[PDB]
Amino acid sequence: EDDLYRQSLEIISRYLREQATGRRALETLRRVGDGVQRNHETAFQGMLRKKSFSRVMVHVFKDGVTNWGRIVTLISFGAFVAKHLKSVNQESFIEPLAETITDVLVRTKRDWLVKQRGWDGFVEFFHVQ
Amino acid sequence: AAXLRRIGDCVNLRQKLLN
Ligand SMILES: *Cc1ccc(-c2ccc(C*)cc2)cc1
Repeated sequence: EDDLYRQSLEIISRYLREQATGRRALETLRRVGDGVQRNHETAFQGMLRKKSFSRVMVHVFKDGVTNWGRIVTLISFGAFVAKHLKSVNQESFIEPLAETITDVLVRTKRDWLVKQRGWDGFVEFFHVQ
Repeated sequence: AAXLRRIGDCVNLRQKLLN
């Protein structure tokens, strides 16, 4: 019944699973997420060595600012974490991870997402390549 | 959290520059 949640979980799960081991939002996410991971690999390595992933997600947003860059960066860091779990043979944490990321995003930022027209806003914001 | 926030705003700013 939460169709926004359902749709966010499918994109984020599929991205995390694919990286590790709607169609238009996925193509946007994989492209922008690859730039983010490639360009911030050392920061992401540093961060990985440290679900309080949840507290950190929310703390990103504490200054009262929400934007697609912060969102896509969080999801990208989730894919980075997912690829590590695959490397380390702990794929069973990948789905709880995607669930956690979706929960935190939809739970805390549902009003903002609605206002930005959901994943349609995401695709439009990143359209210029 | 500071790191993800600043990276996220750098990505956002780049895309608004592109847009
Ligand atoms: C830990 C950390 C701080 C700042 C950056 C950063 C800010 C802004 C831009 C455009 C790139 C990188 C990354 C990591």
